[PDB]
Amino acid sequence: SPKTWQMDCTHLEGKVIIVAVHVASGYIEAEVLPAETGKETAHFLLKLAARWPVKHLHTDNGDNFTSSAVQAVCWWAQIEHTFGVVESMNHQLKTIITQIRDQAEKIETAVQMAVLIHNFKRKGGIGGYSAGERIIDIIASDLQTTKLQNQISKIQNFRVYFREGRDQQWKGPATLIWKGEGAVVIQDGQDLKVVPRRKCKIIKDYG
Amino acid sequence: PQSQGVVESMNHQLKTIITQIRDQAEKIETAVQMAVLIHNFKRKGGIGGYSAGERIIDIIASDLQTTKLQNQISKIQNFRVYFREGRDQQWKGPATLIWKGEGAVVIQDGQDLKVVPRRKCKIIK
Amino acid sequence: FLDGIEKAQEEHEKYHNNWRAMAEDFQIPQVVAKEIVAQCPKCQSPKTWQMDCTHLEGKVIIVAVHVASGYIEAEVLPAETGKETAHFLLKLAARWPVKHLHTDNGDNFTSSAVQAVCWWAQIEHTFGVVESMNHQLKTIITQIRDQAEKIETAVQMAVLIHNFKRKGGIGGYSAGERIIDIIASDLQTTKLQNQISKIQNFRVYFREGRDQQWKGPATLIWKGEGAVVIQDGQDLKVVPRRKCKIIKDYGR
Amino acid sequence: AMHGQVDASPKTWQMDCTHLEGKVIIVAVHVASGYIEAEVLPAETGKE
Amino acid sequence: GIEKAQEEHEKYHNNWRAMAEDFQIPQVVAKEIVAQCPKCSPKTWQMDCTHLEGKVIIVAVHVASGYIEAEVLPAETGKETAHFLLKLAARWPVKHLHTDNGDNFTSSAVQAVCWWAQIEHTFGGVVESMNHQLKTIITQIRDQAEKIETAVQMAVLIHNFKRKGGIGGYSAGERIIDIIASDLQTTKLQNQI
Amino acid sequence: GFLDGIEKAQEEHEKYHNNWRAMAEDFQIPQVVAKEIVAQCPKCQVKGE
Amino acid sequence: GFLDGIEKAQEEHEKYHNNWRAMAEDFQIPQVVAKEIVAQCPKCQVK
DNA sequence: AACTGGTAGAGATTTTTCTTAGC
DNA sequence: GCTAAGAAAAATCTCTACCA
DNA sequence: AACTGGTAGAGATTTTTCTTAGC
DNA sequence: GCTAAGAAAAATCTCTACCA
Ligand SMILES: [Zn+2]
Ligand SMILES: [Zn+2]
Ligand SMILES: [Zn+2]
Ligand SMILES: [Zn+2]
Repeated sequence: SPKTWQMDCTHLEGKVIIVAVHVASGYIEAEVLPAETGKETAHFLLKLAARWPVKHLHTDNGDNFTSSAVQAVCWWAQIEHTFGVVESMNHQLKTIITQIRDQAEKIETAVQMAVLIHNFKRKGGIGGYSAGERIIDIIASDLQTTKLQNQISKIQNFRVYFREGRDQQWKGPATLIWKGEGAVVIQDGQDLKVVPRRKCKIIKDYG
Repeated sequence: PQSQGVVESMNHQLKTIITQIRDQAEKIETAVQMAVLIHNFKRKGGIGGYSAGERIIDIIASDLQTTKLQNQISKIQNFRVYFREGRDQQWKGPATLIWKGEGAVVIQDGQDLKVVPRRKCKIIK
Repeated sequence: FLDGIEKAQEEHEKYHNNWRAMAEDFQIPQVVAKEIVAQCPKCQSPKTWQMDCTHLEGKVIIVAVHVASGYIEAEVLPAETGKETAHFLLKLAARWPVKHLHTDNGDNFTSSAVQAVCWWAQIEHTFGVVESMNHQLKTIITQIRDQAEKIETAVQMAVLIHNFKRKGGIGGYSAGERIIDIIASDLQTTKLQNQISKIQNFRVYFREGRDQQWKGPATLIWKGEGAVVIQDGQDLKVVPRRKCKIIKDYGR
Repeated sequence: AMHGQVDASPKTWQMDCTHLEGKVIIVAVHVASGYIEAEVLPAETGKE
Repeated sequence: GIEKAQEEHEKYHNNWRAMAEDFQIPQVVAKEIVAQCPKCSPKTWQMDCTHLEGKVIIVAVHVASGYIEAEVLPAETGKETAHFLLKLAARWPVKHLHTDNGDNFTSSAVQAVCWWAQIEHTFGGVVESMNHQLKTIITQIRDQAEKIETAVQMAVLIHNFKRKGGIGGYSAGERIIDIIASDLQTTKLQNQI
Repeated sequence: GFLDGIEKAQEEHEKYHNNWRAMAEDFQIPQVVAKEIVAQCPKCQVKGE
Repeated sequence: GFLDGIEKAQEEHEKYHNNWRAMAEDFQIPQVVAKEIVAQCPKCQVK
């Protein structure tokens, strides 16, 4: 599924970190929470819903994941929330945090640098792609499918006034099918035909 | 002179408008520009009930929009079609399927568009 | 149908969309979508041009720029009197639809000839982008100066390169495609507004189910082949044609 | 006894020159819509 | 194609990106064509800061698609601007940063983050339109939430995925995803061939 | 109504000399009134039958 | 033309408040403009 | 071997819309 | 309450002069 | 209140006429 | 012996230039 996200939380250095993972490509967005209440959890979920298209969410039966603020944000953003990979991503994130700890003063700088390293600097898999290339390719393919299915009718919503052989009157508004370089395919009275380019006028005809 | 018949007909229309609004200007150049304005935006009727300016705007905008739409459609296509036509029952190479209709299909071969009935074609995914 | 209308109402209550997106997504006709947009209390220029005069190599150039897309029409004047400025304004009003002119407080812009041209063409003249377009046009003129003999040839070639060759913006379009798309959108809006008023000059008596009485006069929105969309009590609903009587309304 | 059919491509223009009151008018027409531009020339040379 | 590009640049002096798109030439030849004239980017982000109800709102806009990303700052110092730039570099690939001649963007911490993230930092009519549109959306949906932070985030969501306007009829997120995907496939095919 | 439309169409035909379809579509007056406005002009009426 | 008829019908309905068919048969205007003249009156009603 | 008549208006004839008498 | 005769109003078809 | 366009030819499409194979 | 496919030959319809 190209639009399913999972969430989890953990502890590090006395803080509380929350990690959200796009499952189909392994995309990690993590933030540092100053508290474990439902307000900042729903705020992080709202920022995730505003940055990336989230259509299906999967969480655990926690105390801050069961909140009226989280229910209000999921209702406002039209998210299907279900209760029930992320542990392996948390293990990878903690190992990268311990790898580049010696360059960060605070904790949040090391957390965001570990997120950047895991997202763009660990090329693995089969094809040799990172995680950002995988999530961009997956969402682009799904959007290309849906927009193709709409754009067929969107290009068939035009009108063509054509001219036939040895008749000096412009015919009625037949429907356009495809506009080539030197030929135009129209449909007129459930009859498909091909007219040259110099014998057609293509209008949208607002009226 | 019948080869460029459109511009001679427009000469006749422009001269009639110039004779209609001659008494509102001093020189002839002002009357020419006012006749151009009167012909362009104050006379409706024709193909779609438009004037001249609305029709040229609609034509160029529809051309640009249909080129962008068919590029974005045709860049993600599939379903190649092998078809059989001609006076002899031969087989031609890879052609692109454009539209699958109830009765015939539209194929593109060698940058040429053709309409082939569904009895003489087979689609390979 | 009715499910699509209720989904469009909930979507516009949540996100405050436009009417084109709802008419494309929810598969409702555009008059109903524009009605839903116009009934929102929280949801309530393509014909403006700017003029300028400049000097270059002993000549006087006049530039008229369409503001909403950046479209430059330039010409070379023999002098800087009011009559040639009025003649250039008349040519610009003859080729493109002009309804609002923005100028500065020059002398030749304040004349009886320009006033008579604006009165005959019905243009609102306002005395106060253009400097940036003049900088870009003069850099292009100094870029391709050597390929022309006179100055007017370089001026017209710079206008052509600025209009149809330099591409930028969000989608990467030139200036001519932007002005043509903007004017086409305005034309679509005016045609749909005329259809909206001509349909909304009616009245509908509707009869509810399991009742043999006619209800109050609801306003017609869209008259279909089997369904009829009416507005009543600040609410939209769909009633079939067998329970409706469409009468003319003289309610000016 | 037959007639032809001129080109009607969406980017084709036709041009001509005519006389009126001793002046020389020049007319250019966009064919597929009927769009007229016109000017007045001082002479009928090639530079104008 | 190369002769067509040389004739087109000799006639109208086009830039190398439009010639590489319209004539299907790899970018190094077009760069050398533009560099050999005597008379003569999908990863560029523009940054700005504004004020609203006493708060400081920082706004980063992706230019070639019109994508927005906004945040509420508690102060106008340099460390918070460097932290927001670090989060922006950790979320999306940033190669060219455009800013104004300001005080917070010209700081040692922000320059250290720019050095660590390898971003070209440059100082110099789109961002004003984006800020004005964000202000109109904020004034539209102000009464649906209490604080200004929730209103800012809901305005970012509405501007990103609920405004299907323009010529193509595309929102901002679909445009930036398609642009970066097509640029990645172009660089992959150019590195292969 | 359209009575001010009729007066404005009379002044606009007095200045610009439109045909009847342009006035009937711009000012939303019925076509018989626009045809009569065109028919009451002496600068017009140049055609056979 | 009947444009002066439309002006005289406006004056006559402003004085005497005639109905639409009476003005259409007297001043010889079409029935749509006479019905609109009766429709624009706030005191009258077309019936 | 690669070129070409078209535009707008006046009446006549057919079709749609609106008001009202009869059952 | 419902149907249909009848008249007005809008949509469509055929035919001609003028531009060179 | 008593006046007005017509003639002949080139192709395209439909109809009639003639010869011959099949049962 | 009779019928019908098929091709040639004659009859009919539509459209244009020129005369002032
Ligand atoms: Zn709204
Ligand atoms: Zn150059
Ligand atoms: Zn007139
Ligand atoms: Zn009254």
